[PDB]
Amino acid sequence: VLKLPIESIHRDKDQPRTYFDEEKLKELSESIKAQGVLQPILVRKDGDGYRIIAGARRWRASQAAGLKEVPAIVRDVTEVQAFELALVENLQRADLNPIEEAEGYKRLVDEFKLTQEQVSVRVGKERSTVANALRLLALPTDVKGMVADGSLSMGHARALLGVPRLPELQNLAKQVADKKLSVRDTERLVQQSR
Amino acid sequence: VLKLPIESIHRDKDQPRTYFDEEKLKELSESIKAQGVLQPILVRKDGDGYRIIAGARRWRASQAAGLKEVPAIVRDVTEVQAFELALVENLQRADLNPIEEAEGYKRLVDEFKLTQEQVSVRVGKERSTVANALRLLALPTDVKGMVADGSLSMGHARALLGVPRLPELQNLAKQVADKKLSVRDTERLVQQSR
Ligand SMILES: Nc1ccn([C@@H]2O[C@H](COP(=O)(O)OP(=O)(O)O)[C@@H](O)[C@H]2O)c(=O)n1
Ligand SMILES: Nc1ccn([C@@H]2O[C@H](COP(=O)(O)OP(=O)(O)O)[C@@H](O)[C@H]2O)c(=O)n1
Ligand SMILES: [Mg+2]
Ligand SMILES: [Mg+2]
Repeated sequence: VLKLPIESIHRDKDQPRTYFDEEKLKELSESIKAQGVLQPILVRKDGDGYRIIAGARRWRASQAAGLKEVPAIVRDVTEVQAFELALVENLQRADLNPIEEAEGYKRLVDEFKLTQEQVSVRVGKERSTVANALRLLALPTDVKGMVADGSLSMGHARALLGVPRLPELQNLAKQVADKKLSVRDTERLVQQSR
Repeated sequence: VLKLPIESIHRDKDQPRTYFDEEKLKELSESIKAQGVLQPILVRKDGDGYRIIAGARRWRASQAAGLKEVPAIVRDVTEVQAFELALVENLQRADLNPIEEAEGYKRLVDEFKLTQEQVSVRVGKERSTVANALRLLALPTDVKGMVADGSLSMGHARALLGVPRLPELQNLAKQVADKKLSVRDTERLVQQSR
């Protein structure tokens, strides 16, 4: 694994990704300041330096963070194979579900004795994201199960935390998931439970 | 570039991820048979070998594909930092939207002259996934824009391809997105437009 001078790397004009969410890029950059770039970018020799195969976000985020080098693997590949590698890198991934994410933050706090502030800084996420994820874990087992398997979104879950009675919360959760009610619909029903 | 014997690596029992979707794992394995493991797994020295920091799916999928070794980067880190790295690796990523994915497949076919079969094999995706993604691109610009920004899911879009009249298709797409109609609701609506 090389450390390539950041100035020697330029973008792939044939890149599959067009839009770069600004906030997500900033979060990536914060994680880089905390941990460095964990996974080397893939590049190929091109012109006066290297062109990205896979790693445009790591590259841009490293630039924003003011790094002088980025870890890199130099691949000797054709143009068609470079494009296949870019797609494979992006598409062959499975995200943690919201409960797995929440439990991750909880382990850093409970087992490793980090504050929520430190979690936020060390992983590169907003304080609200960390706080909200942690509040999900107060929900009953069946409801967390619905958040985990994606039958309830994070939005749905945030609303349901306002139901005072645990029996009633669980019944409402089932209804929202079963009828596939929108997040706004769910908010209204919680206020009635009061 | 370090290649560790696959049997010398064992799982972190404090890993943040418990459940592995079987089909996603098979897809990962097929991509590995086609391209190898592109991003080295992160490990630390542990007992008589190495424990995964990040890369349990790559490891399992490499096993399933019958590889004898996996590329790895050996980190000397604390247990708390290892756990932070695992979360960062998983959480600090942005997926291609369904249109970007579809356009990727289309470039391999149109520019690089692969068949759909070869795309499927070389990227590790099911034939149905590739075929369905490609069919999305026949939709009008405004509707693709809604699939790209997530106002319409892939399911919604698949239904809308059956609308014969282009004016009617576009109006219906806007209505589905605006009223946040379910996929089943949308199917019914398409049938009486024939
Ligand atoms: N043939 C392949 C396919 C995916 N990958 C990478 O493997 C990682 C998979 O991420 P993941 O969160 O689903 O699974 P893990 O292997 O990190 O446990 C991504 O960084 C993909 O870019 C690879 O290195 N080689
Ligand atoms: N501090 C960090 C944060 C994320 N990553 C990795 O950077 C990749 C981000 O994937 P991405 O598809 O969002 O963007 P690219 O950098 O691949 O263009 C993931 O493989 C993350 O695990 C890293 O190597 N170091
Ligand atoms: Mg990428
Ligand atoms: Mg991972």
